[PDB]
Amino acid sequence: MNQTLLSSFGTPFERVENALAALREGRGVMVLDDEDRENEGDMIFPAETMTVEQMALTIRHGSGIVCLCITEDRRKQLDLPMMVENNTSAYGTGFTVTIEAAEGVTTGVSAADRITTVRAAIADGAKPSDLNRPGHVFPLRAQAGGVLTRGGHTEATIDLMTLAGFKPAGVLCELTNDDGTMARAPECIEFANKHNMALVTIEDLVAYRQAHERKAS
Repeated sequence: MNQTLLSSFGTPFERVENALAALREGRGVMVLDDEDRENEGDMIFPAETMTVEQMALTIRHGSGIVCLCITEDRRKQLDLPMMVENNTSAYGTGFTVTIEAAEGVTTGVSAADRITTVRAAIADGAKPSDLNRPGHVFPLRAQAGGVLTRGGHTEATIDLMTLAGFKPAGVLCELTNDDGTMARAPECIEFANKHNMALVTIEDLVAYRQAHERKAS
């Protein structure tokens, strides 16, 4: 089992740098935190090449609901701000509504036919119109590199690919099954990721992102 990738070898600076490459190739990397809301996790993959490596682990004991990381410039270029201001209907959820790969993807849960078209669809370069939701892709606007001025992993989503040696565009999901299994603690995500994914945290992991971009000049 490749669970020791980021479990017994995952320190924000020592083992995440060496694991950064190991997982940089979508070899499985989850990020857990100490809060109530749960979402970002084993699916730290790139928002433009959502490989099936995670879908495989999601087809057995997971779902295909990952946090999409998008910077103020990513959505800008994808000039679409549909900020959800559902007064009362939503407690200021600020849910940066999804976007559907109009370049040849229309299923939302088709890791096979979707990761082929999505690879070329969510990753166009200019998608002000090529991304029309609902496309079960929920990108949350997160400051890039500023995840360390946050008490949340949201700003750590755009930074999740930044801290993953990846252009800030990414997916991040936890143990999401269809049986209503409230996956909690690392021991639970460890079940799904211990067999096909490495697992790590976000508190120190993000502190590592700044240590990699520090400047002595």
